[PDB]
Amino acid sequence: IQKTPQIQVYSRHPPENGKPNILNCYVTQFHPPHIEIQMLKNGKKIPKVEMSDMSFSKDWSFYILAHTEFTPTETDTYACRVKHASMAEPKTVYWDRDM
Amino acid sequence: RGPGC
Amino acid sequence: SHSLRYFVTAVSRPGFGEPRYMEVGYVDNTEFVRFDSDAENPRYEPRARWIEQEGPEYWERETRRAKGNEQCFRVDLRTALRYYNQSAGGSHTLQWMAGCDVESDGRLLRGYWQFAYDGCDYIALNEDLKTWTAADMAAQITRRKWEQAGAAERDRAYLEGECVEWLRRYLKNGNATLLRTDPPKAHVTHHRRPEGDVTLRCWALGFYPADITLTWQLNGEELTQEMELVETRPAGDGTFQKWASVVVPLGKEQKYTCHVEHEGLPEPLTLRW
Repeated sequence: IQKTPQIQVYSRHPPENGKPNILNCYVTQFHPPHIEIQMLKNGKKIPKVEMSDMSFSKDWSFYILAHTEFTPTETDTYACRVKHASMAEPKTVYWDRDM
Repeated sequence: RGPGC
Repeated sequence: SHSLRYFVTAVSRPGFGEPRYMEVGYVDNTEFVRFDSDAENPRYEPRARWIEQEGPEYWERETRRAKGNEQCFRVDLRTALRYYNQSAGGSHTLQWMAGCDVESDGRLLRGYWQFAYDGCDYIALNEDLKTWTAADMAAQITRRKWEQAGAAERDRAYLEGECVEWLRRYLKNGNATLLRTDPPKAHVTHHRRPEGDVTLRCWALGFYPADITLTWQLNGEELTQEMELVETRPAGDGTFQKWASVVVPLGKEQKYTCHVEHEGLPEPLTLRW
């Protein structure tokens, strides 16, 4: 439709293997408000994903904060996948522990 | 407090 | 410059029932109340500990107001479908922003009260709090109707009186959380890239409020073009984080310095790798 989302995938506290952190998916500047967010560990959807900060900015564009509990390891892999009507195909942003 | 309609 | 603002959204959903209606209230751009018509038991809810000190007549009164606004927005979504002569089977969006910004003394500085349809400006109250700015012919109908009804006076009564007054009370009762200052904790990480050079990344973590400036210098000169910079993002615990990076030759890393400015810092931090 109109405004295409922007995605950041990051952890709350600095990541170090074994310690239970909290993974964040931050989605901004899209419109219409209907949006579909999935958070993945090794291509497998995580069941308990909370939402937060569902609102919009002075832009009129919507944003939302999605998070879940996780524990990073050396071989694990996490990502956030966002389906929105303004994109032809869903978009997957992988968590980089250095970003 | 908030506004109305 | 403090502020009390309310962001309201109604989203129609044909064949799925009545529109979803939501309110969020912010003080100094920090969320503290929220209403969600799709919640299990829909009512105004606290979102910060400090507002929890208000008595039950506050939550009932605001819940009463919210549920009434939801009814006015059901009508309006229908009124908007006919103005723009659109099909009735599609989803649409009506957004409403209202609030007051205040200068140090306490009385009004700017009043807001504007609407948007399907993500585009629809009608907004000018700075005079006396006239309206319409975006197309549809909102011109709304404008003259609200002119005939006297909508500016009633709306202006809120912004100059109540909004200003309650923001004054929210700041007193919530000063410790609202006006707290969490300095950023900073550090620099090293990342050898394949091209043979390096990426120096300068992190700021755990800070409040949100405003911050990250800058990379070299021998005192800011490097604003070759710099990389993410949008400030919420940590999830009320604080924020941000990082800024640059690409530098291997061996000269100690030449570059990152500067972090935040209102929690009496002096900007400086760090090297």
